[PDB]
Amino acid sequence: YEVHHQKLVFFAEDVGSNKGAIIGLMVGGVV
Amino acid sequence: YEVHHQKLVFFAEDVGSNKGAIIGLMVGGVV
Amino acid sequence: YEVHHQKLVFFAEDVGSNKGAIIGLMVGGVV
Amino acid sequence: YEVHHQKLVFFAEDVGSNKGAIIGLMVGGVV
Amino acid sequence: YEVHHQKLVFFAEDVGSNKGAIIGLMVGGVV
Amino acid sequence: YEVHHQKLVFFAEDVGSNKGAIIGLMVGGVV
Amino acid sequence: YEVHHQKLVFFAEDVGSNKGAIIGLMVGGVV
Amino acid sequence: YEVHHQKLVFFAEDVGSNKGAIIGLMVGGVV
Amino acid sequence: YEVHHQKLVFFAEDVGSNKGAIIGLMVGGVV
Amino acid sequence: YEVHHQKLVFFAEDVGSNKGAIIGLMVGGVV
Repeated sequence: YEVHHQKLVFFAEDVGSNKGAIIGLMVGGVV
Repeated sequence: YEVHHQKLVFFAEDVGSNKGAIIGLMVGGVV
Repeated sequence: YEVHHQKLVFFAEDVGSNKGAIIGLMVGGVV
Repeated sequence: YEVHHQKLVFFAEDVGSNKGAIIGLMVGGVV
Repeated sequence: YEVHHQKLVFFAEDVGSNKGAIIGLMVGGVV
Repeated sequence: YEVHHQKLVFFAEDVGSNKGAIIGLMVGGVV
Repeated sequence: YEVHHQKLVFFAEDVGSNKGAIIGLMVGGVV
Repeated sequence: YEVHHQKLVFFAEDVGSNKGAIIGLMVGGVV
Repeated sequence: YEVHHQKLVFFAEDVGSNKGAIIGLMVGGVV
Repeated sequence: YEVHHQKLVFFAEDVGSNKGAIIGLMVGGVV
């Protein structure tokens, strides 16, 4: 898994109640 | 998995209750 | 898992009650 | 797990009561 | 787990009562 | 407005984020 | 507004973040 | 506003962050 | 505003951070 | 505002940080 040179902007203003995953970036795995 | 040079903008203003996944970027895996 | 040169900005202004994961960046694993 | 050269900014202004994980960055593991 | 050259800024202004984990950075482990 | 002898049962198990009104009973008015 | 003899049961188990009104009973008014 | 003989049961088990009104009973007014 | 003979039971087990009103009973007014 | 003969039970077990009003009973006014 070669992952590089990633300019990332993430906005999540108002979240009532997250019942799961909020991932800005995932290179791998299990969710 | 060669992943590079990614300019990403993500907006999620109001989220009541997320019952799953909110992924800005996923190079691989299981969700 | 080769992960490098990542300029990341993450905003989560108001969160009532998170019942899961809020990950700015995950290189791997289980969530 | 080779993880380097990561310029990261994380904002979480108001959080009522977090019932899970708020991770700025995770190189691996279980959550 | 090779983790280096990480410039990290973390903000958590007001937190009512955290019932979990608030991690600025996790190189590994169990949470 | 004569309203009487009302046996009422109301269930609302999981509500993500209510953006309006959840009224078990309204005898009148404006909503 | 004559309102009487009202046996009422109200359940709201899990609410992420209410952005409005949750009224078990309203005899009148403005909401 | 004649309001009487009201046997009321109200349950609100888990509330992340209420951004409005949770009223068991309102005889009148403005909300 | 005639309000009488009100047997009321109110439960609010866990509340992360209330950003509004939690009223067991309101005979009138402004909220 | 005639308010009488009110048998009231109120439970609020765990409250992280209340940012508003928790009123068992309000006969009137401004909140």
